[PDB]
Amino acid sequence: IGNKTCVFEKENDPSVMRSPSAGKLIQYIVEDGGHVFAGQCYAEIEVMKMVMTLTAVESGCIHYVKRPGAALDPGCVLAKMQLDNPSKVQQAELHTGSLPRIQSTAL
Amino acid sequence: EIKFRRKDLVKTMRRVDPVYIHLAERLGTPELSTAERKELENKLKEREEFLIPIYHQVAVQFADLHDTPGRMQEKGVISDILDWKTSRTFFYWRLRRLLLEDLVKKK
Repeated sequence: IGNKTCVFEKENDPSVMRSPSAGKLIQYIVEDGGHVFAGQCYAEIEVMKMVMTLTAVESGCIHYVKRPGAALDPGCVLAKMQLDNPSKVQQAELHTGSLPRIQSTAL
Repeated sequence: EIKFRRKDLVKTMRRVDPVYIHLAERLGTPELSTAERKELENKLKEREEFLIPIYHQVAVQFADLHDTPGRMQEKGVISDILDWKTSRTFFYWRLRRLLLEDLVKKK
């Protein structure tokens, strides 16, 4: 803004596994409650009549939200993973106020 | 998707799931209290929604029992039910029979 800089964080912190696309869930690869490592496939979904797996981002204990056989939407909640919470805990405190409103340009 | 939509699935759950049965029977008691009825209704909603995917798999299994070769054999749309491992022998002797029958029938 002008000659000043402000940096906003894009939320990716809750460590919730999400479907990248629409489609259908066929099955899960690992046990509910089992530990998964980053890069390991944890789920099998099909969109396009063409099967695409799903790799975990973080290493932790996975618990599944959707049961095997389910409709998937992009960005939906598929499976949560428990991690050791290095940081970024409770970075919400959702602002509930009102933005500045002095002018109006209504003539 | 045509004959066993959600409404009928819920009707099925009404007579199967012990938890949903217990809650449904408890809510049937006249004049318990306002608060208790509200709690029971929310419990019923959560339980019936939670049980949809499993009873959906049950439903398609039920429908699958209608598509078996036993039914086709009773209705007379197939000739017989065969085993794979011995199909070679069966079809050999059958085709031999049919060819000889064709010869005599042409005569």
